[PDB]
Amino acid sequence: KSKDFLGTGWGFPPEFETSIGQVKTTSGVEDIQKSLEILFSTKIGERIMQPTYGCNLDELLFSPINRTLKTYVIELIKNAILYHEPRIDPEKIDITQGNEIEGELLIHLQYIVRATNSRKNMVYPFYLEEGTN
Amino acid sequence: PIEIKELHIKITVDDSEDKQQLVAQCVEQVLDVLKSQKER
Amino acid sequence: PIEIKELHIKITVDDSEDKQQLVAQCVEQVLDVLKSQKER
Amino acid sequence: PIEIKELHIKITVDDSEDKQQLVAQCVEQVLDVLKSQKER
Amino acid sequence: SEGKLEKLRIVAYKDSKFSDEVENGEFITLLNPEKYKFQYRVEQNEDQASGTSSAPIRFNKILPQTLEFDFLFDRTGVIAGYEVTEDGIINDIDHFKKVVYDYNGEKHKPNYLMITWGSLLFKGYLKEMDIEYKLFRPDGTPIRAMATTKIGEFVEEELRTAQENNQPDMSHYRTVKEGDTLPLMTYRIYGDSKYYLEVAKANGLTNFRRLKTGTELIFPPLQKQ
Amino acid sequence: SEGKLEKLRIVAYKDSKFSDEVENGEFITLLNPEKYKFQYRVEQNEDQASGTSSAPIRFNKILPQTLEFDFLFDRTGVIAGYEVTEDGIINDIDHFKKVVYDYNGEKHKPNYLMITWGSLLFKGYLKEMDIEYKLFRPDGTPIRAMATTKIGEFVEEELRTAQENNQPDMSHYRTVKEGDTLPLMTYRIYGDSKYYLEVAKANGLTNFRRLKTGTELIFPPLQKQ
Amino acid sequence: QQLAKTRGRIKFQGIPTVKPGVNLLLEGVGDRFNGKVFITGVNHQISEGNWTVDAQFGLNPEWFSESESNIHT
Amino acid sequence: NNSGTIETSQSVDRVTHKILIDGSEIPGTYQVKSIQVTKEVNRIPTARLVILDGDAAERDFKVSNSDHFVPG
Repeated sequence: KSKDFLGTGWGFPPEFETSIGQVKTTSGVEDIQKSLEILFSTKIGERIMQPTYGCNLDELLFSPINRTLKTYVIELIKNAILYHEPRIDPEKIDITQGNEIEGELLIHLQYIVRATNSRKNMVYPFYLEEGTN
Repeated sequence: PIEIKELHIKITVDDSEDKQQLVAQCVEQVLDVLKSQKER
Repeated sequence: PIEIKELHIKITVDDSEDKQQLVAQCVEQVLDVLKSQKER
Repeated sequence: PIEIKELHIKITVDDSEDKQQLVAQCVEQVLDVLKSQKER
Repeated sequence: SEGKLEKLRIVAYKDSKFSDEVENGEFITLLNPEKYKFQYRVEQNEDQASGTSSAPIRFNKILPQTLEFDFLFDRTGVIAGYEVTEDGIINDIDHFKKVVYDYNGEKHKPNYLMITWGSLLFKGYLKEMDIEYKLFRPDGTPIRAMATTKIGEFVEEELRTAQENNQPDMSHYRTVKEGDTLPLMTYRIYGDSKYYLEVAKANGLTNFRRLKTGTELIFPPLQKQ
Repeated sequence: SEGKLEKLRIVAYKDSKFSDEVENGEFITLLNPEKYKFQYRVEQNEDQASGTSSAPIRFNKILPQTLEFDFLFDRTGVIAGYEVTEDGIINDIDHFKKVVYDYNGEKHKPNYLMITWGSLLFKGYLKEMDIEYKLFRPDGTPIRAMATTKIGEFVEEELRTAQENNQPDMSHYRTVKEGDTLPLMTYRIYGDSKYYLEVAKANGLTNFRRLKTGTELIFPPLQKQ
Repeated sequence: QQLAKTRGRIKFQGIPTVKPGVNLLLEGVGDRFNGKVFITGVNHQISEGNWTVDAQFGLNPEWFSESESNIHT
Repeated sequence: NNSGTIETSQSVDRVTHKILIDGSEIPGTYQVKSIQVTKEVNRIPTARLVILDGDAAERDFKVSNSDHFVPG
């Protein structure tokens, strides 16, 4: 019960059970992994009063793969995390092409979960006295 | 200053207006020190 | 000065603290002239 | 100034008298501002 | 596409988050610069008293960064891949100035710039420019010019606090390994060994002089007022 | 007339709109300069607090421009097309100074200048000049001289506000395309999504959560004081 | 008047404990001034990388009724 | 104390501070340029804060418009 500032919440593809009248929830590291799935699945203007939430990775569809592109991809990913996921620090972004013919680009993101609580983390019994900005 | 009572007339020297800006800052900080001393 | 009543707050300009030392000397010599005039 | 009441003693620094002339101009303009405020 | 010679690009932007492009606001060069240069400055406070042999220099702040490079414009007709134009370099320089220099009445300022070439990616604003005109046609049309440029660096204030993840103010957790003691761990987290009885009370420990090697502890922050 | 070698000209003017010519106030050179040079400067405010890693940068001003070039006067007799004069270069330099330097008692100032050569067109004021005399006839008549010049830039204040078409203060209209929402369009026009209920009331919209894709909307300005 | 006998200012690296109404020990400034001094005022200045404090010692012999203006209508 | 120095709890390499209004910290976007505090016998104590603000390109002052530095 030491790791209570990562928090608890709804699972992303919310599932409803009938063996008990409840919706499944996630916590800790599991919760972090689903947060990342949400962020990179939504476009910048799709939320109603949150006009700047999501990412622009679609800009790179139907384009050739080179050094300039790879640099741009890395920048897009790092900024989305700095703005929207306070609980982690990116470690490495590995961008490679696994198919000579099929139009595939493979991106592998590795990251580290923070041991100390961020000033941007809105978890209920903490942000009240620790959420300065 | 918030008062036109404390401005001085500007006279320059043809020695050939950097020195005009330094003297104007010194008059500003003296008159703020004199005003703060009359506070309770 | 022998009194903390006459010090001013220090504000510098990022124009790129030599000018801070010149203004502080001018406040010191003005307030000594004002004190000497009240002598008999 | 038209009065010897407002002159200060001259102390220089052996740092190796340009700065002496700048401080003397700032004392002159402050005391003219203080005199003009007592006019009606 | 390794074999492709990439060319340097500059794009103009409307907002401080760099997501809303200026329309027709992209410049692509025809000849790459030879080199480019960066500059980094850190400032310290160095006051000391008389009679002493050294000062413990203190951190003040980190100053903004700087990038510099040079460009060449030429439409004479000896460079493979390009054509000679009726008006020379007149439209190349006018489009370059519209992107990097000209005042924009929609935002009441010049444009935000993103500079990309290969590994390089830089955001900021223009500070300085010099353009010198070298060759001319007989009727006074220029066909060669040289430009020197200086760019400053821009960070938005919401992104500065996220990059400076500033952390006695926040909460912390550790796991006990064999060899740990409570006053040594308190010193590395708070800077002082004297808080060990407050850490033990917040965790419900009675025998704190022997810690078991699987326990997860919390370390609360210090109170502020 | 492509094959014609054009020569640089300078004309003097009386008014700040450049429509009333000074009589006998036009200079034409006999030899063109080799090159010319421009200068551009933008100033920013760079104050920051101690303890931080970057400063909050704010645009301040665009400073005036500068043009520089050099001239050569020679009446020795080896340049094709010209004649040797009885008095050398005396009348060439005296006419050049009357145009660009001399005080005009009708306007209580020196003249406004327009400089044209090919693609170049520049309006402003003389700041600096140096003239050096090189060769002489035995009786002391000069036949060769070199001149260096620096010109500043002039904009009239009525034309500055028309070039800075400065626009939450003015009115706006858009047409609805498919994919638009009312709070996203309000954010791009005002900078904040919270004004969407005032935009819907000014257009008579009841079902604003579904917009039809041919509607033209108005966006009124925000009120002052 | 006796507390106005010796007056002055001492500037040094800042700490949070010097407040009006405390004593400091002053050394190395000559026999005329060395000894224990009573603090009558403090100025804390924090900027550009450092925290310094100006400590004031001794009293001004003047009374409130003599030096302050606008006491009366 | 004959140590020849001034006793502090930590190294003097890094100076830190906090500003609390009505019980909590002002957001870390505000840049405080300078802080002054004075106290003296027979006078009322005072303090001053210098905050960087204002932008000519926006035509406004965001900190001034906030409810943090309002009299009272």
